[PDB]
Amino acid sequence: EYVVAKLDDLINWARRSSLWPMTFGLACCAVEMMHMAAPRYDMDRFGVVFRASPRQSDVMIVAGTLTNKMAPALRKVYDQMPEPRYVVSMGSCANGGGYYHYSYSVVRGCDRIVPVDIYVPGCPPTAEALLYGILQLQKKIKREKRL
Amino acid sequence: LEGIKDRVLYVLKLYDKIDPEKLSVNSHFMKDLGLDSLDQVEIIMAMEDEFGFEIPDIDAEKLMCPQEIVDYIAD
Amino acid sequence: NLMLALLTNFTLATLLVIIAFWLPQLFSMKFFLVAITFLLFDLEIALLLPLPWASQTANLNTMLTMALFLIILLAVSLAYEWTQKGLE
Amino acid sequence: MINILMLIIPILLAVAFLTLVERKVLGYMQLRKGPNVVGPYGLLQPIADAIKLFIKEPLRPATSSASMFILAPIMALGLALTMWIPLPMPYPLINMNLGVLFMLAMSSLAVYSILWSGWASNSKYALIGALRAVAQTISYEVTLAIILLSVLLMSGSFTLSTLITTQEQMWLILPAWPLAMMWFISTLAETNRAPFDLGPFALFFMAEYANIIMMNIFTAILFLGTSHNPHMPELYTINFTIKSLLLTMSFLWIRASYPRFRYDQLMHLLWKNFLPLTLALCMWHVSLPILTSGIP
Amino acid sequence: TGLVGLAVCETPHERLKILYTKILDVLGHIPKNAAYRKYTEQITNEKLSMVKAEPDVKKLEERLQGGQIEEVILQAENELSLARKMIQWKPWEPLVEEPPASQWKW
Amino acid sequence: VKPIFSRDMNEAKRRVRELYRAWYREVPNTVHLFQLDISVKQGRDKVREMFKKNAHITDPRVVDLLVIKGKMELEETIKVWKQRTHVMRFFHETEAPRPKDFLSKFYVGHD
Amino acid sequence: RPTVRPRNDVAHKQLSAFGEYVAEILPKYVQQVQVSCFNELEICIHPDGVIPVLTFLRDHSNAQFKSLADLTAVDIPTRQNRFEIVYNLLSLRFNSRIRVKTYTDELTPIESSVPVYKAANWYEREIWDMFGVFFANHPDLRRILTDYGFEGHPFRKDFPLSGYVELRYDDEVKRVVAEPVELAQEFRKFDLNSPWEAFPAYRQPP
Amino acid sequence: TYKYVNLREPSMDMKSVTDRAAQTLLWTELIRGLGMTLSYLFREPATINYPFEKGPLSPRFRGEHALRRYPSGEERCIACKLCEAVCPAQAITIEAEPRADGSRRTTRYDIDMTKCIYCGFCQEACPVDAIVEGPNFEFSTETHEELLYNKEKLLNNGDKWEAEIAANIQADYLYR
Ligand SMILES: NC(=O)c1ccc[n+]([C@@H]2O[C@H](COP(=O)([O-])OP(=O)(O)OC[C@H]3O[C@@H](n4cnc5c(N)ncnc54)[C@H](OP(=O)(O)O)[C@@H]3O)[C@@H](O)[C@H]2O)c1
Ligand code: SF4
Ligand code: SF4
Ligand code: SF4
Repeated sequence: EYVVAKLDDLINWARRSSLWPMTFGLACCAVEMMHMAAPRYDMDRFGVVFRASPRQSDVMIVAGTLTNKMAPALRKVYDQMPEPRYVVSMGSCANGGGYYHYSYSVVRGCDRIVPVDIYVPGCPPTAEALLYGILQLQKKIKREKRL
Repeated sequence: LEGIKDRVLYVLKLYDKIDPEKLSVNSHFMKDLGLDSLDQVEIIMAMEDEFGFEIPDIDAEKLMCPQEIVDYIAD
Repeated sequence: NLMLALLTNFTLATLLVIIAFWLPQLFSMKFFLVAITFLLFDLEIALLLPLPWASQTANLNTMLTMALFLIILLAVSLAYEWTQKGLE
Repeated sequence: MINILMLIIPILLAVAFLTLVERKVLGYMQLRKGPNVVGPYGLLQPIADAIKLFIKEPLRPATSSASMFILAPIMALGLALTMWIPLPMPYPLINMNLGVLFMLAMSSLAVYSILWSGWASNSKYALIGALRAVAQTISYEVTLAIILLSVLLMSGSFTLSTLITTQEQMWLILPAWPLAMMWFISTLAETNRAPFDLGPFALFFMAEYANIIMMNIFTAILFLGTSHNPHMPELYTINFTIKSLLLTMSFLWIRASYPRFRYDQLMHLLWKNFLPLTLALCMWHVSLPILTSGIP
Repeated sequence: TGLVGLAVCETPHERLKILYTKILDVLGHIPKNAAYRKYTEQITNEKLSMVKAEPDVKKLEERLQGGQIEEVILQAENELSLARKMIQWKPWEPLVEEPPASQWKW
Repeated sequence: VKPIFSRDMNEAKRRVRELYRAWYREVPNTVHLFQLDISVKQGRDKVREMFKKNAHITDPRVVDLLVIKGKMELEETIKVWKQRTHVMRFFHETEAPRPKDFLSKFYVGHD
Repeated sequence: RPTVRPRNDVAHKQLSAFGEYVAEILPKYVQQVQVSCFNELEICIHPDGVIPVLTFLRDHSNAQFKSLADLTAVDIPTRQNRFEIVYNLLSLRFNSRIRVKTYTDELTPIESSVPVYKAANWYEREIWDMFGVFFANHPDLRRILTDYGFEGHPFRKDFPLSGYVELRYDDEVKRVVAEPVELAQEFRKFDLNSPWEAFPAYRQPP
Repeated sequence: TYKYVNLREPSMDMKSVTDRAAQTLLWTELIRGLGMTLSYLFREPATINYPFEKGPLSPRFRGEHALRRYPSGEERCIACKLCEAVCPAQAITIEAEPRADGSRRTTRYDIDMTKCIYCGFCQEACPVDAIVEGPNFEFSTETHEELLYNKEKLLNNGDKWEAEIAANIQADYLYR
């Protein structure tokens, strides 16, 4: 009864410890995503590892703008991901097309392709604000599989 | 050529959007059978693969009847 | 025992595979020339392997001329690899 | 026979606790902070990676060909752990009749671990890159056998216990000056990802990092020694660990400091350039016990 | 000494003189009434006089080029191709093509 | 004449015929190499309905431009290009689809 | 003027010499209209011969341009002839910028600039993409900035900014990404156009 | 201007050839390259852990939108559609109605965070200084609906940041 409730938090602590994100270089946002590696603002080995890889990674960060050419391309990456997967839409383009939006080529929302759990609103998403996205992800993991 | 009309008629009758008994020998595919400008010539392309010979664009315009197609098939 | 030591490592290695498997529920022929040369050199290594363990009872003067001889021809085989090997 | 379990369980912990060293020591090289949030200094993270990948992380195979893919990690982990048995240490577990021949044999069979993984995927897209990764390991094993023999021909038989006794006053780095430089480079070819780089996927990490410690220890036997002392096992145990740890820092040094050498020019460093150099030193090491009396 | 470009800096004089004398004859084959022949000839004759007066001096190369003889030789090499294309396709000699529709202002 | 385009009146019609054969041979090939999707027979029916909308022919200038476009959107399969059953799919999968009637469209109320 | 004026005209008369020099050849085949304003030169060219104009300025004894670098196109529906392909050319030895324009409607094919300039073929693909202008005797005419399953030409002023196929759902089908859905959010059409004429001399009599 | 990247044969004869050969025979420069990271390891790293330490900023910084008000009550936004037309993303929407009797200040006021590329243009175009960009980082949602700002309300809830905004605007009048 007591052991059942405490063991569930231990599995959730494993994802609270480390999260491996996908390095998508599809944006100006991606340069701010490279500022996560930049020593001044770091989640590197605090949780984030820049090894990425399409299969081994648990998190995938959709960096900024997505076109109709990349719409089938990013979808097949999501299928290759393991079952505990979290998608962060870092940047205003990823949230619903910050710029462009009404344009012909840019896909609105990202959720029309891949479902999003954590939204980051910032165009140049400041590394200070980017640190919230990973910290909120760790906080959001509370309870998984009761029965 | 001997035994050429039998090989072409078997493939033409088996194909879709064509009458099995109403249209056979001498009758034109575009005039007598009842087919479109692109649809009639498309049936001739399927017969070329079965026989084992490539047909040019210039010779395809003149040919329409299976009796006329048998003479063009010989090389 | 060597048999007891070897089998303990493999049986624990098999058990680690089952943990991940059972618990959760919800072209170019230029590569070939490199591979062949590996085999042909290692056989010359196999002939040159006994050297530290062999040279204990046998005469040194008879061995010296023969021991270097295998290494010389092992360099001649590499000298044939300089006369156009390829883009690799 | 309980000592075998006392050479797998603390060894699996050593591969686990590498994750701290592999990104904190590498971290200060890159002026970044490594593990800090998870533990007091991040000591809770290495064991946390095990709970993440083993239990909860599920499988999605490409084709799963009956026996394979669920056999390749057994060959990967099994061959990496069996390499610990012939090791001389202060005292070896079940000492072989010939030492270094067992060491070279299980490393040459460790090539299969990256071979069966290439056969696991049905696609042609993966196997071309997989064979390229085999070429990185298979080529350097030619020279690895040569540089081994030159050290052995200087002093001692194949037995690893005799290699400690021959290093009584001075290290083997000084007589084998160009040969010691070779062992810094040649060992990095076996999936270290410093000169060249290519559930069950997590098990490969536990096997590949295990070989990194293995090459660090094996270099500290062939070239390092300082003292033996049979009466005092206390003095040898502490002094051996510090020497091996300094070589572990140099393994992570190449990973951070230096870019990849290209696959084509990896075959220009070796074969074109290293193989004429190693054999010329091998020619020199044949003459050494004949020129001056040096036979075990 | 070598030029920065891919074209090799070869010590060759009168090489510029041959190519500049060759192009003058090609211009006097088909166009005669056209202004293309009348204007290009007087520039080439002005340049040829500088080569004859100055013997292998860097100041001669500095005149209307200032990137050594290798850059000036490239200007003569494509001059024969430009003259032959102008002789083949009539444009300079004949003018009879239709005028555009009356619109220009945005 | 002006402007050239590629062919003059009658020659433009036979360029469509050459284009039709090249695309007819690819629809059986784009099942095993690509994906099963729907059907081989249904894929060939998608060809005929595409050319019916294009069937007008008043000037060779319009016809010639359709050949160049026809050797591009239907070429997106021959030389092996990435689509992943999303690009080059012409038929609507999620279409309602609407009908043209004064009883069907007026009941839903549109425009 | 101290802050009001950018630069005084001094090289304007020097650049006007080019407006005479090329016009001294006087082809109806090539020349037509020569416009020069704000230290820049603009030439428009008759559709029949574009390649002979591009072989000129390349090499040449008087002026050496060589680089026919940047290539644009103008969409305008006011004229009877629609499109206007604009070449931007730069000289390294001479240090000057000249412009080459085309006046034709070019729904009918136009002559390619590939044999004269190597990088021109990549720009020629963009004009066929955005505007829909075919280049005759062109090697490899492939779509770059447009989608693989895209209908029409994305830039033309005849159709809206949102388009016809733009929204891509996933929903019911397991793998197939949707296309036929057309609805998007409302782009607010601004009617901001100031009363009174902005500048004198630019006014044309009806 | 010319600077030249080419060395043009560093080795000539005997002494200059041997040292250029020594770096290729063994390593030397790799050991010299090893020493670059060696001293770089010892010097203190500049690292900021976010839940405790905070990074450097400025008096003028743009984050999440919040509309300010007068010291004695009253909404500062006057409803112009000025900021609506300047907005390059068209994130801001405004529909205005008369407030009870006399006063005419807003009704509909939605700023999309699905849009908005963050310019400070709406801060600049505003004559009354209603939208002032406050030092904000914390914004994370589960849905688009929770992310896009409603009819003022949540924008008026920027009172928690308006104390900082009032301090920041004191460094803004007569710019810096
Ligand atoms: N092909 C067929 O099998 C077939 C044939 C003929 C008719 N049908 C009909 O079609 C339907 C198919 O549905 P399905 O079997 O695909 O559904 P399902 O996979 O069983 O999914 C139902 C979901 O609802 C939740 N749920 C249902 N009852 C619950 C309860 N009492 N307490 C808590 N959670 C509950 C479950 O969550 P948890 O897992 O978290 O509890 C489960 O994820 C059936 O209702 C059947 O009548 C099916
Ligand atoms: S949100 Fe801003 S920074 Fe990010 S991709 Fe879009 S425009 Fe670039
Ligand atoms: S925010 Fe300022 S500019 Fe915009 S409507 Fe309100 S008062 Fe006018
Ligand atoms: S910051 Fe720019 S994009 Fe955002 S609401 Fe203001 S004007 Fe619009």
